[PDB]
Amino acid sequence: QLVESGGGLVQPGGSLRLSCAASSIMTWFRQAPGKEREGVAALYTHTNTYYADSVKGRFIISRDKAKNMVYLQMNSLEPEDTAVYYCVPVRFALDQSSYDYWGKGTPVTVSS
Amino acid sequence: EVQLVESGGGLVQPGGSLRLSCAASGFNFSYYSIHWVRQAPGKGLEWVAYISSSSSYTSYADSVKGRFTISADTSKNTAYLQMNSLRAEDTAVYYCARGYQYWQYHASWYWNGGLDYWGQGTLVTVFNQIKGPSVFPLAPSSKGGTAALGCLVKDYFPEPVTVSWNSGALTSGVHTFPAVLQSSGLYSLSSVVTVPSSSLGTQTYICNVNHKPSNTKVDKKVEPK
Amino acid sequence: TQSPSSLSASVGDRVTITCRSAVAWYQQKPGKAPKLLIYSASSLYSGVPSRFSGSRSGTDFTLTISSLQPEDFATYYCQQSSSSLITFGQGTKVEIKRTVAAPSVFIFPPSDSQLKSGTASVVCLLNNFYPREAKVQWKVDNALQSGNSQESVTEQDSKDSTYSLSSTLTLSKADYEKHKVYACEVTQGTTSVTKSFNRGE
Repeated sequence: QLVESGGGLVQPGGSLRLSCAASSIMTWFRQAPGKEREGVAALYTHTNTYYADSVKGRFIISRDKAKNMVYLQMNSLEPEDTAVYYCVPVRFALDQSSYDYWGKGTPVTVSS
Repeated sequence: EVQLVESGGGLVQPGGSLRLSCAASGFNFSYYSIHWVRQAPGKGLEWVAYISSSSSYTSYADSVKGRFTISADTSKNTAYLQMNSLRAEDTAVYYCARGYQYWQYHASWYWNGGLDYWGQGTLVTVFNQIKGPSVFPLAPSSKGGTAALGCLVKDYFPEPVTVSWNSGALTSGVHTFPAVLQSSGLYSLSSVVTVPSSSLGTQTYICNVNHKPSNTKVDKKVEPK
Repeated sequence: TQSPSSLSASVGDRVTITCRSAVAWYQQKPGKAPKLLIYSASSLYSGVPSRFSGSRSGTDFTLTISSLQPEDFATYYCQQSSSSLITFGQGTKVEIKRTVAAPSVFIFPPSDSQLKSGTASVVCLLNNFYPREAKVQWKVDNALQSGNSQESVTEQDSKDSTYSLSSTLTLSKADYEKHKVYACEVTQGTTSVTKSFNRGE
């Protein structure tokens, strides 16, 4: 079981911090209307961060083992970032088809 | 590269049952909900029901709650609407649309994903009784300038009737009115056309009324009285 | 729930529709499936051009078309969620503004054909007028009528942008043969036009 919080309304250029609460493997995906669930950021626990091209060093994915949490620090947000956000070759590691369980997702609207 | 294709539906008696299909291609099916949205002829859109992966995830509007049933088979990426107890207000065009899997849970003051992809639609009509129309002429009012002539299409049920003039050859200046429901429970409409008064003695004007529910075609020659 | 029902605008005009959960907006053209335009109150859906926007003026949701184009005349629906339910708004049709045009009025007596089966339909036609708003009134030997007429109106003509309207007075054959003068009256604004016939002429 993974639960996400943090979603809200942001303006272009604002910031947002998404959380994830757990109960083996950590990644963030997003899905906007008319588009397919796109990977955003991965964290390999057993060492490492990987990111999609569409997040030009705007996003940071930290972790907290003690609290069993993973975060996504979203900076300099753009309308194109509006989506619901959801909680292995290092080449096929930002790919939907690679993860057992997802969270229900937390919506993010970036709108002027 | 995403499609919904609709099928099934059409003509049924009230107290009949019918099953609509929405087969979907080009996306991971289980990550989404499928909705049914219907539109009565010349009326607004009406959300009807939705289903997700888990079949507990369903809901229906108050107008269809007990009469309809929504199901889905993730083997082939299709979803169904079984319709029973088919009253009048069920005659409509029926769309299927795609939304987010957890739309209910995501619904908030700042968020609503709406429904992105839609099928082509399918017509569903319930014919309780069937009557064919009578057709009467609206005869040219003058004999010059412009003259108006038409056909009164009367006392038929249920909708609809199509009207051509000269079997599609005359289209310019034609006005076919939406049917009105008379107090008698029978529909009625008029179709008119304007033409140059001087063509009344040299050109023939026939109106072609078609009423599929009763398989009746009436052709009516409108002459000056 | 609610939105301004009907709207006339010109190519170039700025247009704003109101709606009574964040709202999504859909566009529908006659005989076609609806398209999603705006979701989450203000987010432009894929491929939707930039002259479209959404906003929340106070507690009501708005859709704006900053500079109306020919392909934008259509019906617009807002859509909400409440519990596990989804509802669409009444809808708002955006129509083509055009110059005012007086209806040419035609009155049609019942055909001998219809009469000799004991029904009398008198048909008044208003053709090629603008705007849509009109008041029709049936007169039978100078007495105004009520409860015995119906009206219907075309969508905007695809050529001239006008409307037409039919009104039908339904009388028994007997009530018809009892009377002589038949007139419908069309009021638009300050102008009121009556057309009539004398039965049997």
